[PDB]
Amino acid sequence: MRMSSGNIGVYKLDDSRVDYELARELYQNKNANYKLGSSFVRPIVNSTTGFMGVPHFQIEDEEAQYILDEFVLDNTSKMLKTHTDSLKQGDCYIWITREERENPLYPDKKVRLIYNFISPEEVKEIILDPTTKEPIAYILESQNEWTDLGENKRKAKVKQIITAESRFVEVEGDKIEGLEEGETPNVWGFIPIIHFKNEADETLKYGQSDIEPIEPLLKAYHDVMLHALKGSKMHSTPKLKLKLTDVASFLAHNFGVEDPVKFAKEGGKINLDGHEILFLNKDEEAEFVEVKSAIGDAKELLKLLFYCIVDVSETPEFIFGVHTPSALASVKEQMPIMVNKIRRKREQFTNSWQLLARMVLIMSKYSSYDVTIGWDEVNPRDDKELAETLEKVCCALDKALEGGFISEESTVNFLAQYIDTMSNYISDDGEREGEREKIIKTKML
Amino acid sequence: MRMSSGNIGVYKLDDSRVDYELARELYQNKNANYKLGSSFVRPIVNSTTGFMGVPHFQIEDEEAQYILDEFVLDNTSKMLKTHTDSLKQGDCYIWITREERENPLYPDKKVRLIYNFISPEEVKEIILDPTTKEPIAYILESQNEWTDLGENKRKAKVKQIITAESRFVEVEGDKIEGLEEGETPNVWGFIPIIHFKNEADETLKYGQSDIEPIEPLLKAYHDVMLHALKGSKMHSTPKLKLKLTDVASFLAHNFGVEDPVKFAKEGGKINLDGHEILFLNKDEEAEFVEVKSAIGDAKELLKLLFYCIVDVSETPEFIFGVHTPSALASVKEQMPIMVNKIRRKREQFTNSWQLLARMVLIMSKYSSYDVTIGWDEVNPRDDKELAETLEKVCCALDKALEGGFISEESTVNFLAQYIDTMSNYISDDGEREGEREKIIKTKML
Amino acid sequence: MRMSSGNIGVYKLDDSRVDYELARELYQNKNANYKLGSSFVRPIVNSTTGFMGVPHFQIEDEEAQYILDEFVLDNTSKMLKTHTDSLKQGDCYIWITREERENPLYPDKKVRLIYNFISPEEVKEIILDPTTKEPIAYILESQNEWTDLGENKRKAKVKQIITAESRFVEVEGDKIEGLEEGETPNVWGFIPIIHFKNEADETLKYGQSDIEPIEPLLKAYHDVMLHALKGSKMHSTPKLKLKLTDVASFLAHNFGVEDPVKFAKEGGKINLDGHEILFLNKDEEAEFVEVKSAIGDAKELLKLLFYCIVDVSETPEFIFGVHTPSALASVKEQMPIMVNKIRRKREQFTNSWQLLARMVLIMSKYSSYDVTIGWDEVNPRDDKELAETLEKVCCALDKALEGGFISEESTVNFLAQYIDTMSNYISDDGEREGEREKIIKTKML
Repeated sequence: MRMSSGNIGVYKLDDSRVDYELARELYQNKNANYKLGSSFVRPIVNSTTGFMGVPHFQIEDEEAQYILDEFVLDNTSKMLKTHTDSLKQGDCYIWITREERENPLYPDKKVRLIYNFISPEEVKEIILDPTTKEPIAYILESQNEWTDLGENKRKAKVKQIITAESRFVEVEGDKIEGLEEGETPNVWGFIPIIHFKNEADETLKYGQSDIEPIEPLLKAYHDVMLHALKGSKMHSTPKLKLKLTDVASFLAHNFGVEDPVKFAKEGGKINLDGHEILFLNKDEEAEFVEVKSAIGDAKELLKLLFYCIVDVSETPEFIFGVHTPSALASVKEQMPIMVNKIRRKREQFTNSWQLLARMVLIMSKYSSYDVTIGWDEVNPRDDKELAETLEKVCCALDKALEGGFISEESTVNFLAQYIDTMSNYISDDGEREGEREKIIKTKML
Repeated sequence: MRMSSGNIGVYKLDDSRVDYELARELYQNKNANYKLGSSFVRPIVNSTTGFMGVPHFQIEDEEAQYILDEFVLDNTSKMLKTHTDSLKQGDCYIWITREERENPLYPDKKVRLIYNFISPEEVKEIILDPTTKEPIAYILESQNEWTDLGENKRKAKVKQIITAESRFVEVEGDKIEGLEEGETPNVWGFIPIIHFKNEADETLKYGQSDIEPIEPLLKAYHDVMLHALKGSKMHSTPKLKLKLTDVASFLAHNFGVEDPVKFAKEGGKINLDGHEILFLNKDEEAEFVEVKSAIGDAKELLKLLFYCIVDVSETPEFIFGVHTPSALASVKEQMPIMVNKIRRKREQFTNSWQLLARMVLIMSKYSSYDVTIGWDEVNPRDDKELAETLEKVCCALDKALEGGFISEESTVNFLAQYIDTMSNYISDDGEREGEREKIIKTKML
Repeated sequence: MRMSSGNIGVYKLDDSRVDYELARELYQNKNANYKLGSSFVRPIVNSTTGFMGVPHFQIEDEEAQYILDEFVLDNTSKMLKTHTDSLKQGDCYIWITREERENPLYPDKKVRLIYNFISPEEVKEIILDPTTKEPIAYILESQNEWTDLGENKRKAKVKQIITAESRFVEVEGDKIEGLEEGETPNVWGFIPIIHFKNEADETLKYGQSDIEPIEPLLKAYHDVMLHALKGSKMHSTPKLKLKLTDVASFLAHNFGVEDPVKFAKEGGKINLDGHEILFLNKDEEAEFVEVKSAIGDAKELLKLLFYCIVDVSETPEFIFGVHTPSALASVKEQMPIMVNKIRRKREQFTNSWQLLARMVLIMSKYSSYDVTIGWDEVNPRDDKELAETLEKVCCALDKALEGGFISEESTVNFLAQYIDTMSNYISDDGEREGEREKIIKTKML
């Protein structure tokens, strides 16, 4: 809607966050006022998270690539959990920590880069640079109640500031052995905590959960559903009606209810087996009092709400073919829409994953740190078709030889692309299988 | 829903558990309050735990690979049971114990690693590291009520704390031969139990069963079905009706019910055959009183609940093709949804399986301890198609020879992948066929 | 449903077993309260038992394989019997016994390893080690009533404790010549009985029958069907109604019934041929008292119960294509669901079959006892496609010869796989055919 240039307010960054507890309730379908309506929260998030894979950290430096694929082999599942937590909660905070601790469970692995999650509830506030907008400190706070290795109960309200040059930690309550109170220097001059920001906006400080647009529609669907269920349970079964000369004598003779009022107060419910008959006088009349459809128009409204919910999330409708089975005829036909959605979504996080890869390389001299990220195939590229292209290019090449020696570069690049596509296993997430095959090939020689 | 950042409480990890007895009863359809509604539990869990097989522990070391595939041959069934347990209860526990006990039933396998299970009801609490959330002690408790080899009954309550440094065990009851009471040191400095976590959440302590979101929907389905069935049995059959001039004379003459109040109070019932004719006087009338629909509008609500339940589980629709026969038109068309779900689901446990592989290698020098995990084929590629890819690569290769000798690495890698895919038998669990053929080939030479 | 950590009881292993006699009644459809409902018990069990074949005992030692295929050729039928008995009853106990007895029916076979069944009713109780949970002693008890080779009737209450070191047998009543009373030493240090445990659980002592989840649904279906049949027989036929000026004179003139009351007491049923005509006066009126549908809504509820029962058993719909004929359009499309189900089920028993194979090897020096088990093809692997892969790999091989001599190993392994698949006859159960062909080839030379 139009507005005049002189009737606008001043910009103000949005410090508001998602109701993380409510979001996790709706993902688990636990909130009482959304249980029926929150059925669609799980499929959208699960499908979106599954269809986008994990970042393929590609770097031209050999050692940097080795370190990156080591981290991937360590923490691919945690990367997937980062994706789903960022989508579900909007903000998922990842901490990478360097630990040199010795334990027998890691005989060869002396030093570990620990992929440590931080729940969004832990981050009470983030210090932002007014000018460059790079975060300057993280005010982590959490209640850490825990049990002793014997029997004692131990409570502690721990909070800690994480700054680039150092981190300041203090605890109120019982001793925590692993944490050293006071300030400790940071081994590097940057904060190792990467904040993934789902659905980030230039006018917002935090990330956004994908549930938030559809939540009022979940409320409407839940309210309509519970109203329909209540009305059905009230009036679906027909209410047999008897017009009797004498109700009291009737009840007394049939079922021995001498005190009908007391029977009503006592919740007295009469036993009917099903094969009954009505022996009535001339003027006595018995009829069923029945409704055509106790639901009313609720089915059409629920259908409309389902369509609106699908539209808001713009998910391809083979996810929700239970409502529309005909969409399942060609899911491959629907796959390009999923490709569009996943392409749009991967750009939200690929920058943060570049930052995380850069920090991982820094936390373990390389010729470069500018990682470029590939992604898993939404719909797999056919290896037979790719090999057909390879053979067709090869036979096309080596003919009309005036083209030059760039044919060799094109052929080796295409061979590398085919090798990457085929070695990666379509049913297996990520590119851990490629690194595994490379390691096995190197060892076997 | 949005909220101002400064109006949220303190983070606290949730120690709550899943109702395990209720979960397994619903899985067995035993709960009276959920007998009708629990019909959807089994197909969800079974399809999920089946369409993923078992992890394929890959390691470049020959000795480690031999240990791992021997372990797989031993406990593939128990690993599938672990998958089922994790999907059902939400939290599963595995306890590998190295036993050198000699019995004639294993003349050759003197030393055995006993893949033993711990119920989620066995464990009373887990002691976690406050700084890393790593388990530092397991709190087990259980009653061993058993029968003596004679005719005596033995009631034994045993509690045992397992720690990385030692294992403590005490029994309050009759003696048990196998257990040495008190603290016994652990031969290795790590806890020999692995805590599997289904649907892992950062803020939770125990994994979440996938039944939990659908439980309100199962309750609603049971309520609707029970109400509909009761209403039908009450009213679905018609109720004949006789408007007579004098009921009591009619009863006395025809059916011999001389005292009708006694007959009704006594619960007596007249017999009929159906082939009856009504001879009535003029004033009296006799008509049927019948219901347009005893169920009312229950079928649409049941369909809606079924749709919501399938959406919550995000299960493929061919799993419930009875409700939607159109879904059975092309199961392979819906298979990519299953592949996506399995891709998302395998990562929930692959980290714990890596930990198990690392430990069992430790429990029984090796050049590596970082096991990279493969998996069974969700939608296995045609061996004819794979051979087409191999032949097409081979013909494309060995032409335009400027590429180099990397063609050898590419083709041997592709041949290894082809051997893995072809030897891996699709219709049998795991890769016991590959190891079996390898061992038989080695013996045959 | 969720619950707090400190509000759980102490774990107890469940000693409950299946109501075995009730289960065999429902499989035979003999239980009065389940005859109509238990129609679905038979197809589920039969389909599951058929679609999974018999274990393919594979071992790399030649003599061990020879003994295993001898046992297979002897007892494939009894192994299928073991499968179906475990499926129906939940717990089927197998006894392997060694008998040297001479009889002319076995001229060349002096010593026989008898495949002897034990019904679950015979096993009163099983002694368990509290630590390793291995069965330590079987308390078999059974009444053996039998007849003489002449005319005498014989009765004997026999029970026998079977332990690893020895088995102790006693009889109460008439003599049993074949059984030597008192203790007799065991030839080996393990019990000669194997327990197959369907649907075993770590919280359950015994197995469970797959009828048990559907049993309440069987009750509901039976009750609804019986109520529907009763209502139909009561009211489906129309009840001709006559409003008569003088009913007594009417009856007397039509059918000579001088005393209508006595006719009613005598069960007097009038004879109507069908081609009747009513000559009524002006006042008199005759009408039919007919119902739109005496059933009401029972068909919809029965359909819902059928869907729920199918879902609980998660059987592919071509087993029940009679209710949904459209599922039979492509059973091959439904075959992967059966593959998934059979893969899941085979893991329940393959461990016990490995135990039985090892034990058969022990009771008849070998280089190994760790038998690996294959299984029959759910849907057959096409021999034409397999040969296409063989030819395609062979032509792909022997080109770009830098790959090495591993091509020979790959080719011989693929040839062995093809030979095993083709020699085994699809329409005939088991792998007796491969052993028979091998024996015939060896003899013919």
